Amino acid sequence: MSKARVYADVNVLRPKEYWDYEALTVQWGEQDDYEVVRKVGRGKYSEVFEGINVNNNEKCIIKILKPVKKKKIKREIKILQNLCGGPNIVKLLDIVRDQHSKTPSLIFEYVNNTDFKVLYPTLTDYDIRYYIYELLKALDYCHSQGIMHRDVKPHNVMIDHELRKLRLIDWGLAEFYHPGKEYNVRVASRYFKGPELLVDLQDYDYSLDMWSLGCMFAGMIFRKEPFFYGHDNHDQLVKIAKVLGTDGLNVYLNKYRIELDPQLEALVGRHSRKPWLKFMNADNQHLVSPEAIDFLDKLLRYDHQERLTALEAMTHPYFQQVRAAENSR
Ligand SMILES: Cc1cc(O)c2c(c1)C(=O)c1cc(O)cc(O)c1C2=O
Repeated sequence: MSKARVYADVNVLRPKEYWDYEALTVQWGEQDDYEVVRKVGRGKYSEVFEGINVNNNEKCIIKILKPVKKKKIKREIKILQNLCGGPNIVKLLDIVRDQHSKTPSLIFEYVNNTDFKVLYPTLTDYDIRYYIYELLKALDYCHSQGIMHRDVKPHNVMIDHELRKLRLIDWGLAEFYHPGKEYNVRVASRYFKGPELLVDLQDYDYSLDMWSLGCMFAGMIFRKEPFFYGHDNHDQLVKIAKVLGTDGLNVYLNKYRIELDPQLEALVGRHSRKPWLKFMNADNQHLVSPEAIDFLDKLLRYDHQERLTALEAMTHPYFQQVRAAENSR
C-alpha cells in the first residue's frame, strides 16, 4: 500500500517506446573503434577500463558487462539513453558488441575518478554540501524522468575534487517507476538498503534513493562509513532499529500493514531512539552542524513517504550557501 508523492505519472503519460526497454533494438557500434588502455576498477557485475577512440582520440570509459540476461542490458542502456543530458548523469557514447566473449560493452565519457576512502576524509564542511547538492540535482532529474537508480552509494558517485565535478553512475540496477508496481527488493547494496527492502514492502519508489543518500550523508558528516554496518539483510534492519528506535519501526509496519517475519522481529527486539548528536566526536565535529543533522534527519525516516524528495532537499537551508553561488556565477 504505497504510491510516489511526486513524478508518479511520468511514465504513465509517456510513449510506451520510452519505458518498454524489452521492445528495444540496440544499434551496436564498431568494436574496432575502441581499445582498452588500463583497467581502472569494478562496477558490480562489470569490469571497467580507461579507453580511447573511434577518431576523436580522447579518453573514455569502457564497461564490459558481466554476461547477464539480454533483459538487464536493454534496461541499463534504455535508461541511460533517457537520462543522457540530465545534470551530472553519466553520458553513454557507444554500445559495441562483444569483442571477446559473452557480453557487449558500454562506452561512457572519461570520469576522472577519485577515491571516497581517501577523498571523503579530506572533504571540508562546504565540499560536502556542494557535492550532495550536485548529486541531488542528478537524482531529481532521473526521478523527474520516472527512473529510480536503486543503488546510490559512495562508489556510484564519482567526484573529481579537482574539477569540482560529480557524476552518478552504474544504472545497472536502475528501473522505471510505475504506480502500484511491486519490484524486487534485491537491489542496491546492503549498507544503503532502505527499510522497505528489509521489511519487504515491494511497492517502493523514487524515495528509495533518498534513503540511500541519507546513509552516505551520515557516513560523511559523522565520518563512519558505512553508517549502517549490517552483517546481512536481517542485521541491517537491526543495526538501523538500534539507531532510529523500534517505536518508529512499529508505527511504520502498522501503517503499511506489513508483518515482520518471525526470526526477524526477535533479532530486532526493542530499542529506544538514539539522538543524532550522540554520534558526534572529535573527528566529526567540524561537519556535524544542527542544519546537517536536521537535513539528515529528514532523509532517514522509516516511512519512505516521509522522506524528503530530491527537489525538496535541494531547497533545504543546509544547502543555502551552495545555491547562493549559482544565482551569481
Ligand atoms: C554504468 C557505469 C558508468 C560509468 O561511467 C562507470 C561505471 C559504471 C563504473 O562501475 C566505474 C568503476 C570505477 O572503478 C571507475 C569508473 O570511472 C567507473 C565509471 O566511470
